[PDB]
Amino acid sequence: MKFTPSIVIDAPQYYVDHFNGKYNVDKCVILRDLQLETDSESMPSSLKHLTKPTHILDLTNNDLIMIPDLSRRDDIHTLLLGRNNIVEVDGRLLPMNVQNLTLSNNSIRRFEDLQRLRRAPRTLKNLTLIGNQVCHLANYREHVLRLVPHLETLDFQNVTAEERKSAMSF
Amino acid sequence: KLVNFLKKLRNEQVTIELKNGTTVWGTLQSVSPQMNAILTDVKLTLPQPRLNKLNSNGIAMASLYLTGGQQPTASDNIASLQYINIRGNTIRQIILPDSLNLDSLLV
Amino acid sequence: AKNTLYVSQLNEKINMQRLRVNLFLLFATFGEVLKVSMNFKKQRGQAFITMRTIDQASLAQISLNGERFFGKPLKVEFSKSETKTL
Amino acid sequence: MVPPINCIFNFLQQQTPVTIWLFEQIGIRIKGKIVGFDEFMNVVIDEAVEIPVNSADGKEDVEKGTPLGKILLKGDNITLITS
Amino acid sequence: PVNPKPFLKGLVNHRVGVKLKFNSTEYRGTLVSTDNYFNLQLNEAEEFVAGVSHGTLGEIFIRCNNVLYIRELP
Amino acid sequence: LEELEEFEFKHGPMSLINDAMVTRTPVIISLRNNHKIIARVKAFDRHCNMVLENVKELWTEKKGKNVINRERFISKLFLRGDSVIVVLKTP
Amino acid sequence: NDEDVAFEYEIQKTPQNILTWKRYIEYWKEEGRTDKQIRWLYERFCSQFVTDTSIWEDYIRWESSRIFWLFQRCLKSDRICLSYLELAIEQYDLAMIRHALASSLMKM
Amino acid sequence: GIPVKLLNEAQGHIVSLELTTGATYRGKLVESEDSMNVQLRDVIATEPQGAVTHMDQIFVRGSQIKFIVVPDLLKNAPLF
Amino acid sequence: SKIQVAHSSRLANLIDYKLRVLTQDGRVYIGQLMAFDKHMNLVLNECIEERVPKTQLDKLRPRTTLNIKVEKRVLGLTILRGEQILSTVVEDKPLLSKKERLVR
Amino acid sequence: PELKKYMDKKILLNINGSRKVAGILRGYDIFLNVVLDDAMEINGEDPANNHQLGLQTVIRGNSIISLEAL
RNA sequence: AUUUUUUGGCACCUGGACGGGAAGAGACUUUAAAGUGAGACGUCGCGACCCUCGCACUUGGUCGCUUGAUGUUUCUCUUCCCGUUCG
Repeated sequence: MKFTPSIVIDAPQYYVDHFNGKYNVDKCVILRDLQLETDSESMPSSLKHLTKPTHILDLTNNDLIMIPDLSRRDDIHTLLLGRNNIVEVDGRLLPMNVQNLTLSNNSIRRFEDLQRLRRAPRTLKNLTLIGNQVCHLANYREHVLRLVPHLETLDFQNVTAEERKSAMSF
Repeated sequence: KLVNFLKKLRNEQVTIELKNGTTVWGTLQSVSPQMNAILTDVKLTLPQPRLNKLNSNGIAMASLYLTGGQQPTASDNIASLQYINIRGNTIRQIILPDSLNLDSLLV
Repeated sequence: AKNTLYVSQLNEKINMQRLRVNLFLLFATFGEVLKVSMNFKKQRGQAFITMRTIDQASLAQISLNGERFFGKPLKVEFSKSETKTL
Repeated sequence: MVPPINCIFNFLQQQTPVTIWLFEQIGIRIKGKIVGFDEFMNVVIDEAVEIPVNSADGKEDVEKGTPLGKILLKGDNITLITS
Repeated sequence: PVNPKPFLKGLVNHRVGVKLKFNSTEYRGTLVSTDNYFNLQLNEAEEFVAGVSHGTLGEIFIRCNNVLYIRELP
Repeated sequence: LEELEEFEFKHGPMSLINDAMVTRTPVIISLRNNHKIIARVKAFDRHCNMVLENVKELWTEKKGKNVINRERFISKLFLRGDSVIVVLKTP
Repeated sequence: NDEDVAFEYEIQKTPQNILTWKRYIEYWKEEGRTDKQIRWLYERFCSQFVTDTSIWEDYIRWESSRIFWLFQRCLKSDRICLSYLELAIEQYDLAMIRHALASSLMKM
Repeated sequence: GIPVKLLNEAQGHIVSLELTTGATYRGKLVESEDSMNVQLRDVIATEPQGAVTHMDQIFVRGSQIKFIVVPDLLKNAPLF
Repeated sequence: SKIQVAHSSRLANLIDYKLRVLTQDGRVYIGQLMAFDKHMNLVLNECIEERVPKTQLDKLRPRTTLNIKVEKRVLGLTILRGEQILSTVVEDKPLLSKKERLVR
Repeated sequence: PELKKYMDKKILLNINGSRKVAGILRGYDIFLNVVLDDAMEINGEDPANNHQLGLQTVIRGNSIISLEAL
């Protein structure tokens, strides 16, 4: 498939509670296993139909080659992109207030593919990069940290004070 | 009496001015017996100098922003809403259409 | 087996708000996580994850079991029941 | 039990001098005697004087009070009436 | 005794000072009429803010809720 | 019921507003936000709601330590009566 | 602007999905494309579905003199002609009001 | 209508209410009235600035209530 | 993009719609409208309050490039008193419960 | 006001203007007017700053914010 | 339109830009040498020691934040490396 208005309008919208424990408050929009390939002459104009407010956008297992241009979104605090074919992480394209970003099992291969993560918003608290080729490289974690030292969690392991104090020294 | 005049202004463009100075341009859709207005395709605005006097206007600016419609960064804090319901006690003035034949509505 | 996985051997030292959010983010990769439920006053170190489908729950069981999560290796198995407060 | 209206009728009938506290004007009080009232608690006060008052440590320098004469004080402005 | 409304109906055609609860304004004028809701009509009115006159107004109608007190003026 | 309304608008204080309406003369309404309105009364009710014509609205606004007058002309207007401080008969 | 093409490819996916055409029209209303443009899109919306009158009745609900002209076409091509009876009566030229109505009674 | 009746259904539970002053009170709702007057018992009071204090019993006038927070169980009430 | 509601939607139609309710002290309460009253007393389920801090209020002045970081309180089932409501705005329609996602 | 449980007990009221009055409840009203005996204006911990009010004291009900037992 | 909701105690008061942080100034305490625009509420957390072995429908105590950020009351600015955006 590729992005079209009905796909973005019909998408299941339901409140979840995973960020609150008690109350269902985050609208989760589901676009999973849908095999949307990206096309700049079809996708961003379709995403103008993505309902507002929305809080979790779940684009897991889709054929996107880069993080979707959601830069115009103040509301999507969680963006899920697991198993997609993302190759480059342009922090401009993230939502303005994204807190959690999940890049698990993408196709990122070098720190040069990560280098524009530096541009990500200072609101970004959580990053997952598990299963990328980049996770095998030497000093990978210290590299991601000095690119974006304000992470609280990277690959589901807490960023200790000594990791942060190291990363900010560069 | 005259709320039953306002009840006739349905589907007509009004600029309601609120007690706090916010101006609500929009199509009037309803007026309750207690002057609760309902308007659609609304544009909330705060007059230019009021944005400089935050001791008086901080609450007005905060309520305008928190409508969630102030995605525009236009000066005078325009916010656009597809629908609003205004509690009648908050109305200061209603600026009416110029073409309204008042006599036919009042009589 | 069932929609609901049981997750055990969580890192006791971590704040549950982080732990529940990161369990959502961890399991969402391999399934539509409809509910993460945890209640350490009654069941320390444990969470019940309800997926949309058995195929997603089974793929998660096959892939997250033993994976490191806040340093401690995670235990995953199918739950005995559904979550009722889903 | 005395209903409040009966207590104000006691101030009226005995002509008891009262101090009245004003609703939001914490800095002013009215002293006088009530010569009539109504179900809204409007009061006609005779010999009324407005007294400057401090906001906290609330001393009342009656020596600088200003005599109003007889006034109808609208009841939505009363907060307390006391001997 | 004199109840509020009989009293105010007694001040008609006499000069009164209506002090408002706002702006420190007091209107001094001849009371022409009053409502059961204690609205007031004054004639020959003078606006005073804090005791400084803003000059003669002519006729004014004063909404009841603005009034702090009405005092007769000797 | 309504006979009392026709009494109060004829003898009572609102007879001023009524006279201004019938003689079509403009009134200087003074509002709770210190705006003046100079206007013709077209209709009113017991709450002092009004329908007004040829409204001129007047007020001061401040820049720094000095004040500049501002003005609007509005062709037709409705005024909610709770905001009225005073209504003055224009001579 | 680009956004129309996102609906055009969707029409190429499944053209008999009426809700696609409806959302496309809705976007053209919200932006405010000209009457002569929206006419072309409504005529496409009819032509892809020329076997059913209901979409013509939605078109007439937007075209509402051209709505009378197309209504004369739709009467020439019967529940919509029944819906036309109040408009047709006001024409007063009795052959033009009565012939379509008796045709609708003939195909009742 | 329903909103006051819901405040009758909350009797016996720990309500939390904020006044127009910004003061907060939390305690057992032992009485409530159609005006939204309330009586709280065993009350954690809190000045607008956050200075906590504690009280045995309090009556609150309806006019001064900004909002009242009610137990979640009552979202199951038959009123709705 | 944003939700559109039919123009005839009175407050009685907006039950189970998630409102933003705007109040006389410059704060907003967000929650599904469960019930209302002649006064506009409202019952809001799973209610959350937002306010604009005095540190952020300056960012509302003239120069979507502004990004206000509001402060929020999760309240839960809440009764708003009518006197406090200035205005109400529709934020969202009744969503499907996530239960309904469950395939079996 | 089903306020009878406070009758003849001492109470402390917070009333409009952040003012406080304490006294003995001797009666109440539909509008929640109240009558206090032995009334005192409270504004601090120091008994020299608190002022004994008159023998009888009527509080107009719309002024009362809360009425706290003692 | 008259105390408890809706007919008002409300109103006076080249270049630009943001953000990493460094150096000085400042201010207060020490005896030339060492510390960092005032005083105080609260709250999110973070990270260590102290509670529990696990399949349900508020883990508990305690200490540092010498900042990890944040909201709120009361009193009296120059300069250099540099990240990122704008026309």
